[PDB]
Amino acid sequence: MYKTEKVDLALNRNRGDPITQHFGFGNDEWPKEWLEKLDEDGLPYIGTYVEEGDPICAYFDDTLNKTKIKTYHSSEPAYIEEVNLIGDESNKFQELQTVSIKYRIRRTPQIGDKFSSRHGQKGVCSRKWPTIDMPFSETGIQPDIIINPHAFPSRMTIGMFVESLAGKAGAL
Amino acid sequence: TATTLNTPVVIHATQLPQHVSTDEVLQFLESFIDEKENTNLSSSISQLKRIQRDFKGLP
Amino acid sequence: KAIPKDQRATTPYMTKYERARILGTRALQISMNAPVFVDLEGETDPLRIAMKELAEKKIPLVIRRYLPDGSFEDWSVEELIVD
Amino acid sequence: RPSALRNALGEAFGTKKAKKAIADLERNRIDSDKLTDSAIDIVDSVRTASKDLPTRAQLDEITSNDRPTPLANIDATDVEQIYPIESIIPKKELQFIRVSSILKEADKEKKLELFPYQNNSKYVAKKLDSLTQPSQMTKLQLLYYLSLLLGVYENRRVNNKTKLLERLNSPPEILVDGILSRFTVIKPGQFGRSKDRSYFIDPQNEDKILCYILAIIMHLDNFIVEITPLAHELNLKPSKVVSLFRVLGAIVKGATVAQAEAFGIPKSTAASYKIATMKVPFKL
Amino acid sequence: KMQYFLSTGNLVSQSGLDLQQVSGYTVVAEKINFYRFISHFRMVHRGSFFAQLKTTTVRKLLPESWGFLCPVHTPDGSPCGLLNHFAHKCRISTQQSDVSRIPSILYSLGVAPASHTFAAGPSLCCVQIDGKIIGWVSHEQGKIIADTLRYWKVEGKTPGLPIDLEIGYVPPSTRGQYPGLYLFGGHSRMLRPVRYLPLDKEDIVGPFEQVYMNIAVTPQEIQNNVHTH
Amino acid sequence: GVHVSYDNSIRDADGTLVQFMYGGDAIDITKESHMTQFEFCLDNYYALLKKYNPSALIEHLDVESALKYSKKTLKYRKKHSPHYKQSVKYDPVLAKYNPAKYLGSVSENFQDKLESFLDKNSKLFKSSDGVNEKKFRALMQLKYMRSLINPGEAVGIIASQSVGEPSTQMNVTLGIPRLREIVMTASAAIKTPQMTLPIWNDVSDEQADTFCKSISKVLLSEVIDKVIVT
Amino acid sequence: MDISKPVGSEITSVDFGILTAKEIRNLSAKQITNPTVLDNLGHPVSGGLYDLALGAFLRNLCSTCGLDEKFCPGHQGHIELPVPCYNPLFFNQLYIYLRASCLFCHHFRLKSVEVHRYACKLRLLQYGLIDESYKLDEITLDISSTLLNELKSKRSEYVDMAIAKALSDGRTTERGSFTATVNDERKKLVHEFHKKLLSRGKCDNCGMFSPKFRKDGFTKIFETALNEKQITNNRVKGSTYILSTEVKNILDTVFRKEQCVLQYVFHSRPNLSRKLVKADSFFMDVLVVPPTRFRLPSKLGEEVHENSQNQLLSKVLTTSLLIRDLNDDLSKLQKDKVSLEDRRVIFSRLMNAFVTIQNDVNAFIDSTKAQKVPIPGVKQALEKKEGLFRKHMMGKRVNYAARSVISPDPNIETNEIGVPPVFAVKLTYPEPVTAYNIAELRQAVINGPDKWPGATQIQNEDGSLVSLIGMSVEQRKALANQLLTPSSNVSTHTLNKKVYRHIKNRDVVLMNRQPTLHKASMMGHKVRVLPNEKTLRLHYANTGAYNADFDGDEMNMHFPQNENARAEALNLANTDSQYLTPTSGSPVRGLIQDHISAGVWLTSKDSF
Amino acid sequence: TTCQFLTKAVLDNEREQLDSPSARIVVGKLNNVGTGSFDVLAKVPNA
Amino acid sequence: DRLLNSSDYTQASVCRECGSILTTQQSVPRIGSISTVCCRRCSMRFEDAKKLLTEDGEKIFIDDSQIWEDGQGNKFVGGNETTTVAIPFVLKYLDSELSAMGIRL
Amino acid sequence: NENRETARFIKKHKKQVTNPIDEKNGTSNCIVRVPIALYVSLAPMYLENPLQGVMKQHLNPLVMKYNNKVGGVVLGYEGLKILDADPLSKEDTSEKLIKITPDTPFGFTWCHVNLYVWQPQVGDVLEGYIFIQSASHIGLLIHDAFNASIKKNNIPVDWTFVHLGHWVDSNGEPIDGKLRFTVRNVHTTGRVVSVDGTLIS
RNA sequence: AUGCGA
Ligand SMILES: [Zn+2]
Ligand SMILES: [Zn+2]
Ligand SMILES: [Zn+2]
Repeated sequence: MYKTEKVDLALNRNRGDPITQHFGFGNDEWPKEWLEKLDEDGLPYIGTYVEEGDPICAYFDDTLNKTKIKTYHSSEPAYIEEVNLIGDESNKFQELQTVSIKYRIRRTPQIGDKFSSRHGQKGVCSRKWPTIDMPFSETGIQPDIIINPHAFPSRMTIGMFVESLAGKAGAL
Repeated sequence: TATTLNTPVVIHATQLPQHVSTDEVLQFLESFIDEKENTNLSSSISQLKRIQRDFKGLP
Repeated sequence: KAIPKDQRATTPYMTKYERARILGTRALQISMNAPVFVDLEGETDPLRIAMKELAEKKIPLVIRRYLPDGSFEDWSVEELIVD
Repeated sequence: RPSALRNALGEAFGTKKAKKAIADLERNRIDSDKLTDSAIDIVDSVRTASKDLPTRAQLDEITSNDRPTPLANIDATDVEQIYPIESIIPKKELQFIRVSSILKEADKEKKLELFPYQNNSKYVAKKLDSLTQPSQMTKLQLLYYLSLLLGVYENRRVNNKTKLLERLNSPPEILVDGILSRFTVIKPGQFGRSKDRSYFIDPQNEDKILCYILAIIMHLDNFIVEITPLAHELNLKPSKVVSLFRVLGAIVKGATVAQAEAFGIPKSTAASYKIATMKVPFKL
Repeated sequence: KMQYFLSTGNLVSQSGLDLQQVSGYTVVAEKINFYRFISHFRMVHRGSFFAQLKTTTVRKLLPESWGFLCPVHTPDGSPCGLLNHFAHKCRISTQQSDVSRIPSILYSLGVAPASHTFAAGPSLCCVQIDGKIIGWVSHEQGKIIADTLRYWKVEGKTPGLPIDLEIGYVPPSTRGQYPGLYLFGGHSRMLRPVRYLPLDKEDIVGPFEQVYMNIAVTPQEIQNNVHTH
Repeated sequence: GVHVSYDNSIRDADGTLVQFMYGGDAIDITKESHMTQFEFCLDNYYALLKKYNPSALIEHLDVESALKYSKKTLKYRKKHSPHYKQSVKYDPVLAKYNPAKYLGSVSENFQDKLESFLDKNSKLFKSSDGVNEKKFRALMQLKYMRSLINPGEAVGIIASQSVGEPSTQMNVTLGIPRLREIVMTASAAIKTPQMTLPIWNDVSDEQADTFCKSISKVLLSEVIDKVIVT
Repeated sequence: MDISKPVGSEITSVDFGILTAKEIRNLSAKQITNPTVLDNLGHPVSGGLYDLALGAFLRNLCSTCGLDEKFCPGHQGHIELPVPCYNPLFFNQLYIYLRASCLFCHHFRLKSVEVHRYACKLRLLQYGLIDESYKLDEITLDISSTLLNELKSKRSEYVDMAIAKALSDGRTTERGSFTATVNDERKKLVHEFHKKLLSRGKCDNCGMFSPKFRKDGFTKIFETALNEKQITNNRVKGSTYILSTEVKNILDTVFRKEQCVLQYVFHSRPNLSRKLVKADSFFMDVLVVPPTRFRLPSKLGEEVHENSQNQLLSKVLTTSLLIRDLNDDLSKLQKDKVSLEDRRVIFSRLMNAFVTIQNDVNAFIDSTKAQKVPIPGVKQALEKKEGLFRKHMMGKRVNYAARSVISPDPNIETNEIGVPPVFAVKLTYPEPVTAYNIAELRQAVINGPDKWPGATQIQNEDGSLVSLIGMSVEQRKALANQLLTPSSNVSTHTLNKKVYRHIKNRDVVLMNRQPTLHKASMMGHKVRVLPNEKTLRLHYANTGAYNADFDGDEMNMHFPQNENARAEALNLANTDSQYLTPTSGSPVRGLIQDHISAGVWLTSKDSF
Repeated sequence: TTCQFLTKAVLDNEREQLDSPSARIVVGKLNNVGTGSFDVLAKVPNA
Repeated sequence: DRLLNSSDYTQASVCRECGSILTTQQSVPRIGSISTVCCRRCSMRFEDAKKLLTEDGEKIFIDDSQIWEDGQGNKFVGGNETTTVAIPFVLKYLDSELSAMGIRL
Repeated sequence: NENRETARFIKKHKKQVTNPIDEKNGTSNCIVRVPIALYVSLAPMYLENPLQGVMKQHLNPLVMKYNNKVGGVVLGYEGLKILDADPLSKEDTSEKLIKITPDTPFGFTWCHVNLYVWQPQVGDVLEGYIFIQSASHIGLLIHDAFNASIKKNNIPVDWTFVHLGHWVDSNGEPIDGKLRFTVRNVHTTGRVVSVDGTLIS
């Protein structure tokens, strides 16, 4: 799952006596453990593991004389796929006030994930059954998915039965 | 000390107070002090005995 | 409002709702350090303790059954047939 | 034309026409004339009712307004007389701020022992260069005042007297009392006082102090203030510096040929070089 | 302004474009699935205002939709029946053509010019082209024109006759739709191919003419003297 | 607002009384299911005797006052077992004794069915270990007292959901529009107002068809063939 | 909530009643006068809508309470409405009462003794004496003043008798008499009363010809001319727009002259408050100012949205101040300016201004009473589809709640619910610490918030909260030996510490599905923490009661924080109490699908 | 029609007897139904 | 417990002599005075107070506007939902009021 | 009508008594006994000391403490009485009953008790043992309990300084031991109770 | 609101 972010430094763009925020540091007093995530340019190392709370970038506003950071606020960890520096359509903007950061969130099939045949017979995965506990055929295999038969008498998804017998024939 | 668990919600008299004599005051004091001695309230009790002494003549 | 004891006319049995509230309030009392009148017998859940107290009717609570007029009957636990 | 419009309406819809006509009915002649006379009488009643509130705006600007300022002398015939020192520094405190030792002291370090506050600012270095004569004692007193205000501004986050005292150099009690009383919202009380004097400076008071500071720079700079260098020096928002200077009523715009020449800035950057000035005819 | 309107979909103007609503005209391409992306461009809406309706006759799938709207591509919920979907073989006219030459051929076929006809009624077939009333004939001539027209349509010798013309024949019917031969070539016609058997070649049919057309669903069910496609 | 008073009368939270008993019996639906399955309860007599053991409770109330009412009224009621010529001298026992206090205060419909069961099961009473209609009837009455609706039960709401929820599964208006036509609007204009008419046993089918034609409205239009205006 | 902080001043009833401008001025924390809202593009205007007397703001203390934005409850200011207007809420009423008067006598055009008749009925219905209310009609006899006074005597005697009886019999009380039927008999009576009130198309008591009253709808009333037959009849008895002020001056006097009856007309129950019935009740001479605390802008993530009240109120201040300035301009003309018809236009400004202010205040009440999609007024704020009551009172968001897609689990009890350890570590119970739970809570503390049977927080008995969110095993270790500390303040000696323990296998939880179609669809299940889960685990036997299916259905999990609610969720809402539906009493809870085929197969005589 | 009931209530000078379960919710009061149909008191030793 | 105790449950000030929850205020403290609950209806203007026909000692309380009052010290705190307070916002504008009953009055 | 409201100010703000000097030689009888009704909470933990529970809870912190309603410093309590929640016990029963909150285990009760109150008023002539002597006041201590001070401004100029030095009385001899004074005011806005004496009346 | 899970 990809989530794309726009990191803007022109929230208030503001009159225009300043526009100085610059990604980076100045006071040194920031926690140097931020380098574990943000490069000396204030942007995270593309590829970085990011967790809720981690700084996604660091910048400096002269008004505060402080190195500030945009914190990541999410329920899950991600990985940085791309960091894109945007100077485009701008008149000058060389100070690089817009950066777009792409997060890569891996999504493992999990209990509660919805699944469907091409027949609208949708179901959540109730459990990830141990392979030993699955039923094994005399061919020596254990199925990928088990769907309860009791769904069919109301749904009459008999096209799905034919797809089962056709996919088995067609694989053989 | 700000709520019910320490302070009553409401207090009202039902008749006009009664002007306890020095002797009634002293008898109350002696009974009250003796019953209390029998807790930072002790320090106020320490003042009450001085009041008692002052209600006896001299601290 | 005081329904005379000679005049109490309501169900001798504890309602499910009465029993429920009793168990909650008494449990809550013990959980706020009310003195337990029964053997703790190992228990740590105040609610199950209050259930033990109900089993022995040691509970010291009284039910005020209201009548929609507003008259009420004060009933001890120790008399209303619990169940 | 509206009437003609009505005709068009008449053709289009009976019902809608009816509605518009109803509107006309509602209007009627509107002001009746005999009715108008009666109404005039009513107006008299209104006079009694009327919320005889005041001038509305003149009073507000004169009095507490968007940000408080030192007392301007509207009848000043010279900009320097608009905000006299006693308006900048209260008479009671001004009479106690004696800087003779500061003027007489040549050693910067000893002068520092004479200052009421010491910090990381370059201001004292800037104004000190220009203060060599005893006639500038008053001017030096104003320098004292900025130092004092700077101490207040940087420690406006301090919420108790003792911690504030930790930043100053044994300033006269009168100065602290005046600043806290009129430029801060004190949390008053003997209960707090038995522990310490606790207080806080709210944003409007902060705005007030900043206006007083700009007033100081404006006076020492003869009402000609470089906007850009000052903003950079004080670590303030450009919009905040502009707004605060406008509250004082200075004119801020690109530098004139004379101003660019005097300040040594490229004429091409003059229009971008903002200057605050004050004139004779006081601001409205 | 067109970025704004196109960014909100609140098209508003002093004529109202003769449209019942001022929102909902714009949709996010929502590429969450390629299936969804292609599904977006064959989705068509009955409009928000009929979504507001309480009834369901608008939602009822009508048999007229055969070949034009999908009988199974319909969302479930409020939009059900409102968010129809085009058939995978459906096309939309985006131009109009050679309408100018059609009067000439009709005149050749026996249509009396309306200045000369001097007649009007359900008792006579009215030949119209794009809402330009050109003439009147007998209802029998209605049928002769419709069929001979289809022959000249499938033929290639009459360039004033574009393949995609829809031949609306309306026979006389007791309390039926008001008779006439309404041809259409203009824009926005929905058009779908069927195989014309007498010339064994593809022919484009629209939903209007379809109503009165016998289209066998497969070759073995072609009923004698009935299915023309 | 509609709930059970402690006296078993249905009062609103306002205090306005709506019904003097729930369905007129104060019986809980969550109990009734077996309250009328007597033979089964009997095959599990000893178990139910273990549930509702009376010796714990037989000491706190009276099992006769209502039974006495049962004797005088059961006699006169069996004497009056025509409807408007009712045993107006005897209200039902539920009016005369708190059903929570004198075991036997039961709807006369239930009392009658129970006795008739006890008589119709004399052959089951020729299959018991020794159980008698006074010991079994006593047990079933105790089931009745212990099946009563509790004081304070939210029976108004219970009713309301019991009408809504099953109405989701859903010549004259039927179903939801009909329920709406009644419950929701109390409309004085039914869409299909009908009046059912019982016809005497003597009324022939042909007489009935004559009356059906004879009562129906007849407009002049209904006989008109053609109108020509010249 | 804390059980450790009781209150004993519960509300027992609610009286409704109209405010009064003098009351507001006495209570008002300030008059807001300045149509400015913010100044210099960024500052709180002195004595304006954002004056600190209206509450705290921006680290500025409430100028009425000196309290922070997180502390000052806020205080209500007020606006002195120039001229008096019409209250929209009662505008239909005041119109009605306007139609009922006499214009030369200023009484109701209904027979005075008949009026008195009404007053009698309404007094008896304050006590709800219905039978007597019907019994009054029997008092019966050109009609002499001695006779009309005789009717007044018999009627007053009838009042005294019905009262003396009912008070003697205790069939009512000093507090009046209130029931649904009494309310209905009132609505019927007040209606017939209004119909008789409307019948008089000229005065009877005074014989005067009242003008026909017309209205615009919500901002103007007009006074119609009469016919020369009625005009010359008026001689023997010897359409124009009018301001609200004249309406007030007439209706005040009319309302006082008929105060004796209207006193019982305007109360359904005894007027214990001896309230004068004032015409100023329908008019607003002043406008309040709600707390700014309740007028703060909607900033959602970044966007700061202006308050709609600020906008309508600024519109009121602008219009009103303009009208005050026009009043200054006439106060200028008004030296004398004998023939300057120049004002013949500012006077159009006065009329237009006056309708304008009335309509715009209306707009402040109800957008649908003003003159495309304007900012909502209080009427729109209160109703639409929720009515502040429905959207934040009859239903609210709640704490201690989770929502998740449910997954089956047949091995747990049929009365339990499988809680995933995320929810098992993020849900707490406020445990008062005792000698009997000291061991368990001491261990839970040892685990800390980030472990099993752990705890996120510790609330001291002093009332203060200490979060364990970031405390080290060392710090929690130190507190574990401090969970049982002695008293410190006699103010607090009665309490014991609290531990916000995680939800555990001994807690009950209230599960609720989607369509809350019936009470049986929202039951309490006993919590079972399941390892390595992330989804709510539910037994199949319950799904036909929720009408739930693992297709993707999501459920709300509520964790009650209280022994009263615990006991209910373990004994009443519990699954066992729900074996039968109240609809029919057929069991709604049984095994399903596969379990059915399993019973059919297992129980076959073929099964060995 | 919340506002309509507001008008008729105020004009009546009505007093809420706080009986409606909903109304009581509005005032944040123990609901009068069921477990709130009654009050519970405590027996306490006097000696 | 759900719709109140766990949502917006607030112990809020109400005036035992006025029966309103929106006139309530914290009185400002003094060099000798702590914060005291005051009801705005229940106080007298220090400019009047019969001063011409007329003190307890402890009935004067001061506003952040430096206003002295006589009385207002008879209000208490009661448990309600905060939305209840939200109602005076609309309702008090609506020209109505709560007579919030209590014990004796 | 405007005299109902003035009856409200005078009759509500009226003062009951003006405790006189005993024999006009003692002190004002500012000590009075008043029967009241209070409303207190009871924790469960006092179920074995309920009358003392109320004492320890509310009455014990009230002694030596100012009450605005009674107008003074509580000198002591007499006769606690729990109002039974259920009638008939010629007030007497081996057990009482109390209402429990509908939310918590806490109880609320009516109580009847006699109070011993120190109710001084302005103008009372009192005698005190000199606590302190500073050039602006004279400290005294009433009954060894109430601190009293007479500030310089309320003292007659006829008083005489001897140097924080020492005061010499109006007669021409320095003050010592006990002082007789009139009560000008009693202050109570802080930490502990308070007062104010005068030497000019 | 557009769309959507149930
Ligand atoms: Zn405030
Ligand atoms: Zn009249
Ligand atoms: Zn009040």
